[PDB]
Amino acid sequence: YPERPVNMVVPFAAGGPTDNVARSLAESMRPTLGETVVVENKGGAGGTIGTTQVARAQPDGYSILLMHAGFSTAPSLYKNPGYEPYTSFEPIGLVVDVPMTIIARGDFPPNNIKELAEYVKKNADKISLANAGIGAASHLCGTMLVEALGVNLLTIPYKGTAPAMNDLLGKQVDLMCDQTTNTTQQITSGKVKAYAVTSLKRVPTLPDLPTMDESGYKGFEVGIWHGMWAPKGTPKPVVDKLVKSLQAGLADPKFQERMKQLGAEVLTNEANPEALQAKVKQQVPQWAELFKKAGVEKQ
Ligand SMILES: N[C@@H](CC(=O)O)C(=O)O
Repeated sequence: YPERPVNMVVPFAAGGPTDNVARSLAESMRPTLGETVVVENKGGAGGTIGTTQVARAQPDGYSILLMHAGFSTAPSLYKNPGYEPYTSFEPIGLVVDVPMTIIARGDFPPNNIKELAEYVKKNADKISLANAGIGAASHLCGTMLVEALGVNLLTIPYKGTAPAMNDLLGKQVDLMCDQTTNTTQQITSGKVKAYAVTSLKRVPTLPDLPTMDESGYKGFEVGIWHGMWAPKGTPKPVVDKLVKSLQAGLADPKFQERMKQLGAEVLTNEANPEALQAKVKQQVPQWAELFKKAGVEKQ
């Protein structure tokens, strides 16, 4: 192992934030894996369809999952998300931690986060919020945003924030929370309005955006960690090979440069099964409590 290419499933549309991470990582893992990694995009239901696909795939090491913190929210959002977060997989390791930006279409009237809150409260019924479906990173942040503002908004789900971004750029949807691996490009060129970040400290590549925390939203912190998993029952030597390849992929300079430019923190020393298992163990109950408090129930 591996004696043929390894398929890496990204549960979202090509060209978006997780796809960007996946394609860079696929390249960086190659020298150590000793085979090419082929990215497959499988969007739908906030990432649960793609996650489920890998959960049900042959445990031979030729199907692996690259998925983000939505892996941990979906079990509190769906009566049956299609997988069991603690047992459906053999965890390989953590990958990156990506902050989010609150953005709007380029001609959205407010120019800052204070004015945004005021505008959304006053004009709520005229405003659409985009996300990548229940279970997505943009869904989690969007939920937190409308809760913090005390509003209910028309909410439009997409198979990823790549198609959502298309509509935002096209002025077909108004407001979105999305990861810097997808938004940096559009923010720095001035193509979208940018209001705030969801990190505890400012994003150094986007230094003029205040955190939500410093903007008055105490504890409004969202970091979209990403993990890599194989299906339950994948042989230990195969998991071992995947761990070694992931570690080498994260330690690679080209990968790290691209991640740095996109505002992603590389979790270089946390690319091991135990770290990912611990992350999932902590995160599922954390988001469960958040949704419970927001009155957001399983469906
Ligand atoms: N990470 C997703 C977007 C999201 O979950 O909000 C994507 O790659 O499209």
